[PDB]
Amino acid sequence: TVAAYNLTWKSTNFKTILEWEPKVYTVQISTKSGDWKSKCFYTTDTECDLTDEIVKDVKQTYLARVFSYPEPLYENSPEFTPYLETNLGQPTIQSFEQVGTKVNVTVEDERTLVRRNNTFLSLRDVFGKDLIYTLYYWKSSGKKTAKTNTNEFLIDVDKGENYCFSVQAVIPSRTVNRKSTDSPVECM
Amino acid sequence: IVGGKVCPKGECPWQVLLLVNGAQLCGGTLINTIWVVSAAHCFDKIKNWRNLIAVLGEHDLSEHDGDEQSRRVAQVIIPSTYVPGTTNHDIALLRLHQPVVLTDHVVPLCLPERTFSERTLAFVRFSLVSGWGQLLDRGATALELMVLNVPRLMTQDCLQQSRKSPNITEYMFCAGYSDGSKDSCKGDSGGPHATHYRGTWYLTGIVSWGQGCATVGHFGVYTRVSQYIEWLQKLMRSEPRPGVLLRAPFP
Amino acid sequence: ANAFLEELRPGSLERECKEEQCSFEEAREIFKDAERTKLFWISYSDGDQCASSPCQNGGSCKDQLQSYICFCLPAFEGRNCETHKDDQLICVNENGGCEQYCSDHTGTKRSCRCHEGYSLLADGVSCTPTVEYPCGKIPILE
Ligand SMILES: COc1cc(CNc2ccc(C(=N)N)cc2)c(NS(C)(=O)=O)cc1OCc1ccccc1
Ligand SMILES: *[C@@H]1O[C@H](CO)[C@@H](O)[C@H](O)[C@H]1O
Ligand SMILES: *[C@@H]1O[C@@H](C)[C@@H](O)[C@@H](O)[C@@H]1O
Ligand SMILES: C[As](C)(=O)[O-]
Ligand SMILES: [Ca+2]
Ligand SMILES: [Ca+2]
Ligand SMILES: [Ca+2]
Ligand SMILES: [Ca+2]
Ligand SMILES: [Ca+2]
Ligand SMILES: [Ca+2]
Ligand SMILES: [Ca+2]
Ligand SMILES: [Ca+2]
Ligand SMILES: [Ca+2]
Repeated sequence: TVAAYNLTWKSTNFKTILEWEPKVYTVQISTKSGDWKSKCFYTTDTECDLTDEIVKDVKQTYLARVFSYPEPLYENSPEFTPYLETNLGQPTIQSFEQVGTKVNVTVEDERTLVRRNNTFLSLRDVFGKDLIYTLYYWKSSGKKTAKTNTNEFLIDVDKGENYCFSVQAVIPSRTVNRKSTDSPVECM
Repeated sequence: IVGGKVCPKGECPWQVLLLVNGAQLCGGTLINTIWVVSAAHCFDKIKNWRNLIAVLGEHDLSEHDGDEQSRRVAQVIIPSTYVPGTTNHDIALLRLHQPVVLTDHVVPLCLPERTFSERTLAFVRFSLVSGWGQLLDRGATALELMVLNVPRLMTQDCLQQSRKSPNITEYMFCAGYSDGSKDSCKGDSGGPHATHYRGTWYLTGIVSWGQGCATVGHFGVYTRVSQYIEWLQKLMRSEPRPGVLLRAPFP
Repeated sequence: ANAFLEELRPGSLERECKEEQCSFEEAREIFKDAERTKLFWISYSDGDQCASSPCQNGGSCKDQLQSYICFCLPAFEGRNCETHKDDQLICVNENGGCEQYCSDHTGTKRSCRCHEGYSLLADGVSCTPTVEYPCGKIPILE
C-alpha cells in the first residue's frame, strides 16, 4: 500500500470534490477543532465529493486526509476555506433592455451548492456586498467597463450603433481566485 | 496540569489519587468498584508494596470530607513486556482490597470495546486529562483536582509536528499543544485521558510521558488503552495471586 | 453556415451563429477584431458538457466551460449525484448511528450494543442505564 499524494481541492460555486493520486481509500474531513468525519468509504475512486460537509459552514477552514488500505497510511490535503477559495462559475447575461439612451444589462443570480431550508442559495445570497460584477462592452474600436454591486448594469449607449457585452463575477477582497471566467458574449 | 482549570468537585468522579507511605504518588482511573487503571511507571521505585493506597472521591487535598474513600491496593498488575525506566506499555491494573461504594462523587469511567475505541472514540478530537500534578514544568503540585481539554493527534502528525527521545509506538498516541501552553505533567502520570461520546465518557488514554511539560515543539503522550482492552478484561476475571506485584503476559 | 451566394450579404450574428452554426471565420467576419472574436468563440464553441446527462438520481446539471456541476437532491452526493446517502449505514460511518457499540454484519444491517450497566432501547440505537451509577455518567450533572 502507498499513501495518496498530490491531494487537490476542485471547487466551483461550492461544489467541492477532493481529488488525489495514484490511479482502496477512505476520506475524513474536519474543521481545526471539530471531530473527524469519514466520507467515501472504501472507495476505489481517487476523488471524493465533500460538498455536503463544507456547505454547512462555508466560512470555516476544513482539512481533509485520505486513508489508504490494500494506524493507516494517510496524507493530509491543503487547508480549505470555501468562501475564500471556491471558484466563481462562468456567469451568464440574463437580459439587456434598452430605454432610449440607456441600456440595462442584467446578470443572472446563479445558484450555488449551499443549501438553506428546501433551497439552494444564490451567489448573491452567500457573498452579499462581497461580490461585484464587471462588464466589458464595445460597439468603434475601444472597450469600456462598468462595475456593479448588484446584478445589474445601467449604461449609456450611442443611439443606432450595435453593442456587445460580457460579464465577470468578481470578489475584490480576494487574494486568489478573485475573478470568474468571462461570460458568453451577447450583442444587441 | 499546565494551563487547565480546577475540575469542579464531583465532575471528575473516576479520578483516583495513588499514595505510597501516605505521599502523593500518581493518578489513576476507576473502571468499576474494585479495579483501577494507572501507569506502570508509577511503580518503578516502590519498595513498600503493602503501603500503596488508592483514594476515591478526592478533590481538595487540604480538606477532608465524607466523599473520600480509601482502599489498600491488593494487587498491581503490569504487562510483562514493560521495562522500568522506559516508556512502552505504560499501563497497570490495580485490584483494590475492598470495593468502593458508588456515590455522586465516586463513579467508574467506562472501559470501551476495542473497535468502538479505535474506529470511533479515536476520532473525537478533544478529551479531558486530569490530576493533581505540577502546574508548571519546574513547579509544585496542585491542591485541587485540575482538568484540561486536549486535542488528539495521529502519530504521523505528532512526529511531523514535533522537534527532534523515546519513539511513539503503536501502544501510544499524542495529545495536546506544541505552543508550550497546555499539557498534563509528571505528577499527573497514570491519570485518565477521558473521551466524551454521545452522553458517555470512556477511558481512551493514560497520562504517560512527554518531553518536560508543555514544552514548545512537543505534545503529551498517553498509553493507547484500546490496545489493552482484552488484556485488562482477562485479568479482571482472574483469581487473586499471592504477592502484591504481578507481571502478566502481553499479548 | 454558408449557402449559395449568402456570403454576398454582410455578416449577421443572428442569421449565422444563432439561427445557424457559424464557423470561426464567419464569426471573425462578424466581430472583425481578434480579441473580440476569441471572447465570443471561447463560449460559442465550448459545447454543453451537460449533454451527456451526467447528473443522476434526479440531479440538475449546470454547464460550465469544459465541465459541469451537478446539483443533487437531499439524499444524494457525488460529482454526479451517484452516491446514496441512505446506503451508508455501516459502523465506520458515524458509529452506524449507534449510541454506544456498533457491529457491522455482511449482507444485513448493522446492530447496536451497549456497555454493561446499560440496555439497548426499542429504537435499536439508544442505551439506557440499568444501574444507579452507570459508568461514564457524572451524577451531579445528570
Ligand atoms: C514513562 O516515561 C516517562 C515519564 C516521565 C514522567 N511522566 C510524565 C507524564 C506526562 C508528561 C506530559 N504529558 N508532558 C510528562 C511526563 C518522564 N519525565 S520525568 C524524567 O520528569 O519523570 C519521562 C519519561 O520517559 C522518558 C523520557 C525521556 C526523555 C524525553 C521524554 C521522556
Ligand atoms: C457527460 O458529459 C460530460 C462532459 O464531457 C462527461 O465528462 C461525462 O463523463 C458524461 O457523462
Ligand atoms: C434541478 O435541481 C435538482 C436539485 C432537482 O431539484 C431537480 O428536480 C431540478 O430540475
Ligand atoms: C513526546 As514528542 C514525540 O512530541 O517529543
Ligand atoms: Ca480531600
Ligand atoms: Ca455565412
Ligand atoms: Ca448563412
Ligand atoms: Ca439560414
Ligand atoms: Ca432569429
Ligand atoms: Ca472570411
Ligand atoms: Ca459571412
Ligand atoms: Ca464567409
Ligand atoms: Ca460548456
